[PDB]
Amino acid sequence: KLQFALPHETLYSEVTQVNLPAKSGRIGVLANHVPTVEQLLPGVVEVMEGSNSKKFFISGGFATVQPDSQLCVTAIEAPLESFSENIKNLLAEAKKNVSSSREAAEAAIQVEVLENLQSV
Amino acid sequence: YVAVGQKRSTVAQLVQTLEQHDAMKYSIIVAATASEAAPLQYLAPFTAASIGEWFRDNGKHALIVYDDLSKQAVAYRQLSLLLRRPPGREAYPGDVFYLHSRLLERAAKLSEKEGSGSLTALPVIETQGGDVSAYIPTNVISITDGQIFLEAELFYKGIRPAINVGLSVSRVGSAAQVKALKQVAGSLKLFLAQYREVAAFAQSDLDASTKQTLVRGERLTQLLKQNQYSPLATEEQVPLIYAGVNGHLDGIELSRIGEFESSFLSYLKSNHNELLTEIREKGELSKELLASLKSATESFVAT
Amino acid sequence: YVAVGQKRSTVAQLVQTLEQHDAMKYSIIVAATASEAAPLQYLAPFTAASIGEWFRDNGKHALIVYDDLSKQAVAYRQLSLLLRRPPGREAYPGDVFYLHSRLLERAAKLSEKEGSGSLTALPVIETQGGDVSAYIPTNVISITDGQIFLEAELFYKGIRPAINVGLSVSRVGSAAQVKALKQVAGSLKLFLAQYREVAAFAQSDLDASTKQTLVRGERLTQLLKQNQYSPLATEEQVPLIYAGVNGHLDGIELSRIGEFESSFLSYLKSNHNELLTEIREKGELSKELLASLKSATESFVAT
Amino acid sequence: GSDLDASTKQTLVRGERLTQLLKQNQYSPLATEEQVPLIYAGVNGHLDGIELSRIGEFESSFLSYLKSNHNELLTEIREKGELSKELLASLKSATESFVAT
Amino acid sequence: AAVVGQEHYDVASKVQETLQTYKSLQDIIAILGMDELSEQDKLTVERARKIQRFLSQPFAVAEVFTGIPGKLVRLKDTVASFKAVLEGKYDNIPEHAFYMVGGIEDVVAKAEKLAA
Amino acid sequence: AAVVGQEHYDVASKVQETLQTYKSLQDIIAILGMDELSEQDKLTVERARKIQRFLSQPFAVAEVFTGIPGKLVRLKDTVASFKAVLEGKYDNIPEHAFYMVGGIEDVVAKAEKLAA
Amino acid sequence: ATLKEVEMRLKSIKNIEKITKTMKIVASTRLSKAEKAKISAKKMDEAEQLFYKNAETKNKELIVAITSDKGLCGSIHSQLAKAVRRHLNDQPNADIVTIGDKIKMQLLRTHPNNIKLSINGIGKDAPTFQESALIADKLLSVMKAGTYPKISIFYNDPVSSLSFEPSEKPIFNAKTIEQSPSFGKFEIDTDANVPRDLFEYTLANQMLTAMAQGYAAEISARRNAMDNASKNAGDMINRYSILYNRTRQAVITNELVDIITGASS
Amino acid sequence: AEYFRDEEGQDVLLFIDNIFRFTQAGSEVSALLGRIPSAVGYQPTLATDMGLLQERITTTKKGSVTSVQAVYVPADDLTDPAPATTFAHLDATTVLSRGISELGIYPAVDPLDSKSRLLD
Amino acid sequence: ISYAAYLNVAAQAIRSTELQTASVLNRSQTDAFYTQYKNASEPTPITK
Repeated sequence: KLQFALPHETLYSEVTQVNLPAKSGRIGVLANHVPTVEQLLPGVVEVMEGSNSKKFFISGGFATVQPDSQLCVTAIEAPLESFSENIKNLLAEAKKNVSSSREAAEAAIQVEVLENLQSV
Repeated sequence: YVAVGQKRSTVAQLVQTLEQHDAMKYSIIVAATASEAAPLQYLAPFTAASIGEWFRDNGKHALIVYDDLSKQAVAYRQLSLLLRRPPGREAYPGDVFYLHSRLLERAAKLSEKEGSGSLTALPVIETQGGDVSAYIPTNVISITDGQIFLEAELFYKGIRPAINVGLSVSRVGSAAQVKALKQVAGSLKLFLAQYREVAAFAQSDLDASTKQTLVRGERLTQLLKQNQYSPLATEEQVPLIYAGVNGHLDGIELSRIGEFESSFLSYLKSNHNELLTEIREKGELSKELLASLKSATESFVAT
Repeated sequence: YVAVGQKRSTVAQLVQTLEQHDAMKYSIIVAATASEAAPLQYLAPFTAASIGEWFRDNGKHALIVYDDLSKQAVAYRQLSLLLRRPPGREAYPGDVFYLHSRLLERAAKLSEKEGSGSLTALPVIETQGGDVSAYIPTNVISITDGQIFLEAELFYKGIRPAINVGLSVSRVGSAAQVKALKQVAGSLKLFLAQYREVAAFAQSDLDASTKQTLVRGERLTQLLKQNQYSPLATEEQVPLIYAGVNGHLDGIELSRIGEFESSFLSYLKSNHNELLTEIREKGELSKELLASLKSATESFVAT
Repeated sequence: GSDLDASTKQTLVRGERLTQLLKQNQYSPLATEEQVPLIYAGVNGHLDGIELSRIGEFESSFLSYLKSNHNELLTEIREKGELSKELLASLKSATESFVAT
Repeated sequence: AAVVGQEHYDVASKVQETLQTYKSLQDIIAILGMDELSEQDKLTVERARKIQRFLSQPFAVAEVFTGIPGKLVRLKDTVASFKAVLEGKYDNIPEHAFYMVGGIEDVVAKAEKLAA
Repeated sequence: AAVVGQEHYDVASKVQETLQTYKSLQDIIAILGMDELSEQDKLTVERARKIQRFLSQPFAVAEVFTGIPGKLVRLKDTVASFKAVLEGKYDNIPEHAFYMVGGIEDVVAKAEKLAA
Repeated sequence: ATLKEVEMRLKSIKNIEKITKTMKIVASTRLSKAEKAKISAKKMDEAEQLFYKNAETKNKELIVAITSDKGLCGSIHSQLAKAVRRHLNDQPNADIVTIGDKIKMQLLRTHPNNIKLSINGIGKDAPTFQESALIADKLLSVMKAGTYPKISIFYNDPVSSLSFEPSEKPIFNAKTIEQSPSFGKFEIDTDANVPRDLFEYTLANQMLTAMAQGYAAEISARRNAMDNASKNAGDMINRYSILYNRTRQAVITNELVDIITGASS
Repeated sequence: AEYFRDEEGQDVLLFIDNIFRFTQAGSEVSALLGRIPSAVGYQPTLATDMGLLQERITTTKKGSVTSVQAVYVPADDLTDPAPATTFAHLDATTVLSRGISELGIYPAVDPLDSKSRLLD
Repeated sequence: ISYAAYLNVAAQAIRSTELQTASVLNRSQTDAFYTQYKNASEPTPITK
């Protein structure tokens, strides 16, 4: 039973397959999956409960299948449809930011976000 | 108009203003000015009243405005104390109540047998420091049938007229209101009441109920401002209030209320001076008139 | 019972009440009603005190209740003002201090040489709004020894009689008290002037120590309460007060304190009225009486 | 219960010291020449830092110090009755010298 | 709005409302403080403090009861200068740079003086 | 200070100051809670609350009426007793202990009594 | 006068009454949002706690504390201040990081060594992940948070909506996470940065929850306080009203005496 | 009323309008008569005059008058001497309220402000 | 950069297409200055 949650709001905290992007590549969780902890990277997340599928765009967090088969997904903020050009313009500005430079890391993260966005 | 204790310079301004507004073609000014002797000042409302009796007796109507009886009181005080008559509260004569009461009951809308006549009256009382407890005010308040309570704070806060309508009361009141204007003003009484209660919540993090009240109330308060010495025709009073009642003014921002008013009036004259004339002549709103009026307001509101 | 400034109707109900309780045979009523003229009212307490002095000078103990000297004050005021004596403070004449002092100081317990007479004077002063700075009340307080201030808020909140212990004193009262009711009730006045202090900061923080006192205090307050026109026996008062003082009212839940009293008295009478007869005649609680009562109180408390 | 900002508390701290400075015991008049220094110190905020309790000590001691060294300075204040540049500077240096010790 | 005309009147009307607002809000500031009090209101409060001290200008006959010489500021100029304040055209000027000085030119000069 | 000595006068100065503060904060105490008092002040208030209670001394003619045995405390003892309270030595025990008792030593003993 | 000085004071009390009324209502409004937030926050935390429970993790010592930046909160500030001092008898050397001006001042007085990091501007707004995260990040950089094998955080748990109890909880440490009895039932990489990441992630996630609890207690406490304020102010109104009324009558009497005296002459 | 009660045996009910204006009127007659006005202006003979009016009103063994009086507490103060004298005479108080009328309650009589010393 | 700082910056960026709520934006805008506290003392209140 999926527990998908954000501090902002709970999302699912039944659900058949959840597809997650993790530092261990991509992890898909289906029924009994051995209990894991995974760092969620900035991500595109798909949740399928039955064949109905809900698509979430996720800002990274932590994922933990619990040993009671409870998939705790916790992340800072999210739907994919809600996230879904102006941002591409911003990201261009962010490329400019890399030139001068925590700002360096920020601009690098903006490039990661550009990839994450490109995935959409 | 009974100018009591009003300096001769002040009454000169009054005379000039009346002539300017072409009103001496029905006015009479009984004048007992500041320097005028204390017996003359004492007898001044009594004298004025007698003039009123002639009109009233003829079955004609008239309005006698005693301004201000508070200074008349002072003159009786001067007389009594100088005549060594026994003093009373606040060094005012013991029978000062008797004097004022005798004066204020002369006003009257006469019997059908004696023909329909009237002598409307409007005494003016000056509050020495907002002291409604003060002897001359308390007495007068008791005698009178209604009060209008003007508050200085409102004046400073730019509400001119500065009537504190909470502390205004009218005895006969809405019984002798224009029937049309009565219809479109039940809501108005309730709205302002709520606006008063929700006033202190405006110092905030606003609740939806309260903020809705605040919008309606603020626009109304602005609407009830009227530049001094401009009276507004009743057939045009009725439309302005109708708009507010239908809450169409709510959208109009506070600054644009003022512009809205005049524009709405010009719009009403161009689009439907038929409506204005109907309001004037029919005198009683009908579902059809109210229907048409709402439509007209909506169109105007869009502009 | 001296009735000054009271309605002839009200007094007629009082008289009938006294005859219902068949109390007429031990009581006199002197009457000076509101209808009765102000000079008669002025002279009304003084005359009554003469009647009392004959009883006192029969060496017999008596009581005179002058209800209310505040209406005597108004009467002397009226008379004085109509005698055109210049007004004093609060318009009560300047010789008012003398008036009350002359009345009050005629009552007292005579020296054994002069007999056993006593005229107990408890004058009942009617404070409007509990004004204990007011001229007529303060003058009486200064003249008298004790005060029995009665608090309206408490009266409303079912403490009948409401005894605001903060404003009730009795300067020599305690050495007139029977030793039984001195021992059993010892320091309870102090204790409930700790209940007063405790509850001051109860409504800041609270501690269990204060709370224990508060639990005792509140429960004691419940014990105080009485139902008007139902008197108690002195003997019966000794155990109830014993119970509460000895803290058996933590042993009774606050709600059931009223139940406890009636039941306790019934228990005592049925179990052993011998004890009650003993404390009644001895008028002191010997070690045996104290133990018998300790035992009895524990016995009732348990059941 | 208003939580003061530091700028207001600069004023407050300065202000408190002035109040302590003013106090004088009954039947203890002072010489104006030696009231001018005390006010100079206070107004130029040299006392602001100095602990509230020992302001009275500072006052007593400061006067003693001025009597000791700058008794020439006091004579001038008596003589000229308006502080000159030299006096202002002398006084400033002296006051500074006595802030600590 | 006739005697001294609509412009003079309007400028003064805005001033009167502004000052009255500051006074009404003073109680709110006393307990509540700057919290549930609007940013807009706070700017009005700041303006009122500026206006309050813009009304402060010395007197020539209080060069002995102060020392700063008074300013006979032309009436038309005062209407204009106060108008500027209301528009917030000089909300970059310190409150104390309105204090005890003349017209707008002086107010700016004292702003510079204080700036140094 | 030239009569009852500098030490007495100093002691009195502090007593007056504490009590004057305590009276001053009576408004705040009523309008808000006593915990809402500033912490430094709350110490002063607690001290003053103690001082207020301490000052009640049973009287010998009152001893009959109150029932509390009278207390006649030496003047030399008094200066010491208040001095100690001003140095907060015995400020560490209840207000109830300070209420209606004699000398400082008596308070200490009464603390033991109260503790039981 | 008597009359005027009474009257101005009575007006003051009236204005105070109105303000305390207003505040109390506004507090209720704010409280609704505060509580709503706290639910979501608590749900989010619980998932992380699920890991820690199954992990059975078991916690120099660091102290972090959370209170309002501004008064009229009630006794939140000082009940926590007292309870920090109590747990500063349970460790005589800990570095207190104060999130909140109100707790900052009080602890700062008692130990002027321990205060090492402090924040300012959190409390004004309702808790936000951004704030919590940045504080967490700063906790790592400035204070080197992982180094402390004990961390404990203080906040006020809003036990009931009429109460607030100052509360603490222990923040788990990365050394601990490694060696926690269960950490192997959970499976992750041997190239895992999972201690250095999971510690950090829950450093903020737990901290935000604590802030949400604290903020809710602050708003709840002020509602209680402002209600009680209204009652106390009301009593003062009644007392000055009686004084006003008596004084008004007295003025009339005093004037009358002058008049009588004049008439007599 | 007394003719009705005494000489026609009737139970009667006698309304008086403002008894404030009864008091006020008496106060004036005194001042005119030159009597020294007492506290808050009121006539020295205030109590006795009210006393006559409110002792004439009584239940005889023939009939009974009963009187409903209207009390307008002057200056909204119930602490003024004239109210005090009135309240002394009053046996019951009926406290009509417009708040109550606004709750659609006709009679307008306020339930928790109506109290009577005839309740027992 | 801190791992959770990394996630944070990403979350702030991620609220940028846009349709977003004010509360989100408020949640993505900081309002604080951390007062570093030396041993009593206190290095500058750097904007957090």
